[PDB]
Amino acid sequence: LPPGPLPLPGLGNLLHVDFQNTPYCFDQLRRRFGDVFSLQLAWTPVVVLNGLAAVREALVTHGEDTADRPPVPITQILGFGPRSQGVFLARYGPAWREQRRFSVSTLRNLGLGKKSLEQWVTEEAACLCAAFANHSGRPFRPNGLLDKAVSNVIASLTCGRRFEYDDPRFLRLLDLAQEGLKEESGFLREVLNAVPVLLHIPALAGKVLRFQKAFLTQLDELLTEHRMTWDPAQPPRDLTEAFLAEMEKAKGNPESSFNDENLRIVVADLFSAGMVTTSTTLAWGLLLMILHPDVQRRVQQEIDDVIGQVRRPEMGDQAHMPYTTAVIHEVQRFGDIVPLGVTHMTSRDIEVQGFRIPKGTTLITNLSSVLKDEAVWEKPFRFHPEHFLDAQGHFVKPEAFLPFSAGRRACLGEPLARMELFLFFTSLLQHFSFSVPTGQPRPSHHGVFAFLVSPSPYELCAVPR
Amino acid sequence: LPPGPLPLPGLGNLLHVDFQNTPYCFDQLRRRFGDVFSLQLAWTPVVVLNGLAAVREALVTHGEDTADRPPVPITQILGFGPRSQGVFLARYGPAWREQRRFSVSTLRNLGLGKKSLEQWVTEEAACLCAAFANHSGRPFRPNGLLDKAVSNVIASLTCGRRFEYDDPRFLRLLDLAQEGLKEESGFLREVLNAVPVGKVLRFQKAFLTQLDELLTEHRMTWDPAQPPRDLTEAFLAEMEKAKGNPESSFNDENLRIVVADLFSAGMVTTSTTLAWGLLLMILHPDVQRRVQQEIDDVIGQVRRPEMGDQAHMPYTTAVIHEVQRFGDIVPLGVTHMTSRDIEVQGFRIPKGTTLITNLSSVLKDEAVWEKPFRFHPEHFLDAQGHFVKPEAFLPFSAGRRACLGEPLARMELFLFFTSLLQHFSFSVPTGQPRPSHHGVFAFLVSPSPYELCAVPR
Ligand code: HEM
Ligand code: HEM
Ligand SMILES: CC1(C)SCCN(S(=O)(=O)c2ccc(Oc3ccncc3)cc2)[C@H]1C(=O)NO
Ligand SMILES: CC1(C)SCCN(S(=O)(=O)c2ccc(Oc3ccncc3)cc2)[C@H]1C(=O)NO
Ligand code: NI
Repeated sequence: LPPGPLPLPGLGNLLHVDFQNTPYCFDQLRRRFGDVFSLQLAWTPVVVLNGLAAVREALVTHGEDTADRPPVPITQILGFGPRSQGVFLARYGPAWREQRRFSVSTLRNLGLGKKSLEQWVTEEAACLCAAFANHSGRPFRPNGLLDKAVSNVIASLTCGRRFEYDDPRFLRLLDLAQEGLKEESGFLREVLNAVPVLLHIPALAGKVLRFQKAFLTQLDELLTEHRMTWDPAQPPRDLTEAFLAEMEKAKGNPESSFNDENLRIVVADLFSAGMVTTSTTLAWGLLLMILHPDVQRRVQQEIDDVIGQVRRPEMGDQAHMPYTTAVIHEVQRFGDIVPLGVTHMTSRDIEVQGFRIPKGTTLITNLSSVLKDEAVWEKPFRFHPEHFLDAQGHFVKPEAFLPFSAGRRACLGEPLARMELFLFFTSLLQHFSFSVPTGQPRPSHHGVFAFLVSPSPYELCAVPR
Repeated sequence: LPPGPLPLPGLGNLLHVDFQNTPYCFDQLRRRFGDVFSLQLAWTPVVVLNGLAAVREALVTHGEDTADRPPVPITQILGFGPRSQGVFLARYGPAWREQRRFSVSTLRNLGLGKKSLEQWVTEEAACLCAAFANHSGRPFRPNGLLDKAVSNVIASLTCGRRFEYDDPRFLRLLDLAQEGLKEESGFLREVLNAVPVGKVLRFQKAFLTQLDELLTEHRMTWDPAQPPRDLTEAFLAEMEKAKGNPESSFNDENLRIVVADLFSAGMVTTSTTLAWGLLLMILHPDVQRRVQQEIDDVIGQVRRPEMGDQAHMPYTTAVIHEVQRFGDIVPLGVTHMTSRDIEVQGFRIPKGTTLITNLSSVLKDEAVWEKPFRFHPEHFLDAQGHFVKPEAFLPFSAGRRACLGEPLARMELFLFFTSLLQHFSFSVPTGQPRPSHHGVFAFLVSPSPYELCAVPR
């Protein structure tokens, strides 16, 4: 029994909400109805969850009943079916359990811990440092490079190799990724996911997700290319391989989720994901570093103390670096990359902050409202690294810190992300000092929304130390 | 008190449920609200019933309160009135009782048992085998032939004659039937229907008027000084008597509808199942082989099949039953309506609520069959290997409204099916991709187009 806008007939609230700037409308509504309001976009019932309490209660307290995902019809066009749901949007069930366990364990096994992947990231972090350096003096937009660098890490783990920063196929992938991402929000997608005006209306059904489809077919190419060379006798060296060997081990039953339709989706899930997240965060990192050179200096120091200005950073350093760690965690809290997170759905009736949400209710965990809950952080809306430091000056991670959400569905890439961030971030400041272009206006801290929110375009100066 | 979408004043939920692919939206909804949800398509209240329990409960347990049918306005266009509702869509009442009892009894007497119809089917089964064979080597689409063959059985029992596979009028009838069938679905149907407002059933009308023609010539060849030779005659003999009785359903307007109900029905169902049968046999030659053997054991490769053989044939019987379960031809069955308030799986359904028995969810209930979405003949076999029919096997639904053609269908299937595999071995065309097992939805769901090779044994 949560309050609500009470939408007009037919389209419901489909119109009362601005889908090109959702974060905004949801706050304007949490202002009228507050924390736990509800809207009915078309036939679909919804319940937006604001503030730490309402989020932790649904995702953790009643986690066993909110681990499902609401069905997303318009994904038929990408080849999603019961026989293949990948992970990201797979419904709570065994096909999802299987792929979730495969993902977490396989990545871990591919060296996601110490010595291996950790140095695969420093190898790649080098190639990035150089590309940066190769732009001596002249200011520029780092977004693109970071994106390539980070994507090369997820490529290593999934496709078995890295790509040259000049490779056209690589850059096409990156572009399609950023464009398919944008198609994850927007009025169009919403309306087709409500009114079946998409069945036999190619004009509509075609244009939507035109990039997501274009992105997936670029991968199928990479996969078939990749699968052609797969030699069973060699233990798997990348996710694709590990998956194919499972498709073999599970030749037995047609019930297994290890099959050709799933392979592209699971691989696409992880590839795309590790390709447009950390990267965006690293853009927020660098921006906030030129917008706050004072904090950049402090971190740049801690690096020289423990790590030194000559040897590459190692995960084992984070332990001895409380400031670099708090800055990074703050970059994430303030960066607030996935505002409304990822839609969940109730498996049975639940109660949150008093109201009672019925089964089949789409849940929208507004992680921004947690990442910046007024009743939690000292200075919520300002960049305050001391948010992760106690009196003695030792790093401390607060509960409200949920950039990866929580529950059975919590981001399964957190491990990779933590490592990527710390290694690329420090390796960058270790060998660099960034600042705003000498004669340019101070860059905006406002972010652009497209499901994921990145730092409004900006340039910076990269000079060596 | 069943869970379900928010009902908006507007035009109700009637605006957001894919009617060109309904089986899909109802499962995407049973995934959100589960097994017993409800929608309000316009003014009308509806309650979809998923899974064996909810179905058996409404149709069997509270059968006395769910045997009616919701009114379907759009059918005024076809000549449906209280004086004539046929059977299929007839509202629970005397008019329906009379027609239903006439139907099952009359058909039974027209030989629907043994020796007679049974060999009228073998006779036609032959004509079929031939047309197949006359396509030596060259692969082809069996859909059309099967349709004509099975249609000739329903024609025999109701129009008293069979049709040449080349007859124009016959072929016209078949086409209209498959086109009118398509009209029993869609968006514009739900709309005009849930909002009575105009050239809509152009093909169902077209179908019925082709029959009126056939009905007219029939009265002419009918010799009333002889025991009924077929259904239509039997109906006219009933009418004659009903002269001067305003309460009888045996009247001119009902004659065409009753006849059309049975004719079109036995013309687009069994046929579709037989297409499912042949498909799953080229997609599973391994099972085709085993049945083809049981055939040569009991029946032999030369004498025509007889119903009396099903008893001694556990495998062919289980394959056929599984072809039906998996075939899953009438997914959402036929809408029923509550006569009074009842309760299903806890919730309370009000009087006047249209019921949608999702027979697919029964035919493929996760809590009943071993391997629900795979072709598993062993689904009707115990340890010993003797055929056994499970409760959840409800392709004909259940209750006072259960398909009144089940007897004819059982026979048609067994005899056409076995006679086909007996004198044939089907396979996918030598150099073509493996056929899809996904079916196309249009009220009834048929096997996505496909070709097969028919070579003799
Ligand atoms: C700093 C970077 C990242 C952030 C902030 C982020 C955060 C999130 C969040 C908030 C969710 C939704 C959780 C929910 O449904 O409640 C999610 C989903 C998930 N993330 Fe990430 N993510 C990042 C990195 C990545 C990376 C690098 C990968 C890939 C290896 C990835 C893999 C996934 C997957 C597969 C899911 C779906 C999990 C499931 O449904 O079970 N993410 N992420
Ligand atoms: C492949 C074979 C067939 C299948 C799967 C099938 C199935 C069904 C189903 C599911 C119903 C609706 C039951 C309900 O009220 O809930 C129905 C009813 C009906 N069927 Fe069939 N059918 C088939 C064969 C036939 C044949 C061969 C005839 C023709 C004599 C026919 C005549 C009827 C009639 C007249 C009804 C309406 C019965 C009533 O309202 O009392 N069906 N059928
Ligand atoms: C495999 C697909 C191409 S299928 C079509 C849509 N996308 S996408 O590239 O637009 C995308 C990328 C990231 C995302 O959000 C995430 C994921 C992980 N961590 C944090 C945020 C959502 C959607 C891919 C997808 O489903 N990925 O999950
Ligand atoms: C008499 C009518 C011409 S009135 C207009 C529509 N049709 S039709 O040819 O399109 C048709 C055929 C089969 C069907 O479904 C069945 C029947 C029996 N068993 C399982 C499924 C539904 C609709 C005729 C009709 O109502 N027949 O019942
Ligand atoms: Ni006659």
